[PDB]
Amino acid sequence: LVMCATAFYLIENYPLDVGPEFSASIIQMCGVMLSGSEESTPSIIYHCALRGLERLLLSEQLSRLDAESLVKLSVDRVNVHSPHRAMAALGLMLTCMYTGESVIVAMERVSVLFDRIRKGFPCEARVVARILPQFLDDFFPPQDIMNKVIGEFLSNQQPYPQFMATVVYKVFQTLHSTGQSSMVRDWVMLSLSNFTQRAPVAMATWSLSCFFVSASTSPWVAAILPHVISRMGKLEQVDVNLFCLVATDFYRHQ
Amino acid sequence: NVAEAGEQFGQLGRELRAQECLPYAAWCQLAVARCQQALFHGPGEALALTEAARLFLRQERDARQRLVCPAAYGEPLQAAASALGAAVRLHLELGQPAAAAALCLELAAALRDLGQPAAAAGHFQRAAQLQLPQLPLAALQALGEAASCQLLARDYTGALAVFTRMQRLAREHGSALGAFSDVLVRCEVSRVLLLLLLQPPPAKLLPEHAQTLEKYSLPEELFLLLQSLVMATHEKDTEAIKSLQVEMWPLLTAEQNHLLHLVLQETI
Repeated sequence: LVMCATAFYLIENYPLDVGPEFSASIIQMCGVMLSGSEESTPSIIYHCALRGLERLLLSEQLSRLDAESLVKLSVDRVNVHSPHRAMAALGLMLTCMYTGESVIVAMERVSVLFDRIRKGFPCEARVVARILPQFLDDFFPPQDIMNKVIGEFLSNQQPYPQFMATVVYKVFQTLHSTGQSSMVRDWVMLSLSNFTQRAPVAMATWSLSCFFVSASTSPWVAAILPHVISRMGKLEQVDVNLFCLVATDFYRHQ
Repeated sequence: NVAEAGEQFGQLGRELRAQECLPYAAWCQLAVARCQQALFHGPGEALALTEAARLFLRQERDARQRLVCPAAYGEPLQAAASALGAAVRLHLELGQPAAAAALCLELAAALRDLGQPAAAAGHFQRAAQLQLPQLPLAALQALGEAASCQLLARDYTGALAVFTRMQRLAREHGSALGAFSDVLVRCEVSRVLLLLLLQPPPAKLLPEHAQTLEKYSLPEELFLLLQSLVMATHEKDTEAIKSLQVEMWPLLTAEQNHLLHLVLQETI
């Protein structure tokens, strides 16, 4: 552990005093170790060589060919099973995109975040639902962000829409900027056609009430959503009356 | 000469333990082992390297247990696991992999004592694969001390990997006997308190995890209160879960009493 820590202190501060061939070969030795199994390289050796890799990228010293070697190793470790092992690998996918065909290659990185919701423990996927509201608003415009969310919200292989319910809420209220608040309205129309092909009858009506809340008026409809996503199943006579009130204020919102 | 050089270093190491220094009697034992590489003594060459392992782990019960020093920082903890690196490699060349795993269960009972419970998880799994061909009940007691490490190290997801490996051998070796009949009582009371703690999705829910949760939704006293606790967290019943810890506290041991505490908080 102590011997990989002084390799990182040479590449940042003192590049030229060692060879340019020596900088790119400390990157490769943390591929074999970080893509080892959960018992081949221990958890204490795992978490300490990986935190030093996102240090060197934020330093402006590495070359353009030396930086993209770190991009490939971080994709293959998000889909390992241990989430404490796989929570640290999600931090490396950000910084390469935060130091940097432009439209095309960014398609592959975004769909890696959506699968950790599907496969992955609920101690892991609390982290993934706080980022992805804020994450999509920065990179690529909201006409492209809107297609991947709902089609991966409505799917039968969604283990719980409960933590996926908080993702969709924070998107629309940043889309309630004055330029794009009317473009909020067009996406509400297409998703209603998808419900007519049915989920189970208790389950299908719950997902309708969470959507119109996030696209509604400001003062009081928006605060209902943690009361809605509290009861996910378990239909009630009190549950039937709540669906009627929400989607009619949207009829006078048009 | 070189035979007579080894007998001189043995008289020096014993007059120092009564003098009670012990990094230097610990340095006296590593001189006996460097001669027997010039000759070839074999299983007696590994006897000089593991009496130097007993003497660097006694310098650090006087630095982190008896004399708890904030300036103690593991120079005889780095010294303890390096004389045991040359010891395990020399049993395998002679071909006794059952003696190689006796020396690695001594290195990992110190790291649970010196407060390093994540690298203690570690070296317990190295000594089992050197025993699974040979002693499958000496190999299943090195994996029950590996589940007491990761719950100190708070590795609750890596703790599901080591509990399904204990139960897959007793259906190959035990079906249960005895010694293997008490290894299976500990592993179906503690894989049920983890799947409510962390409730896995159906992609990462294995076909072995699928079988045990249909049976609930081993002693007749404790088999009845575990079917009742998988129901409440699926009903989110705050009054049901509180009266069971009051009535399951004498039943479990305090390794299984730690996994029931972390469920009642993460549902309340």
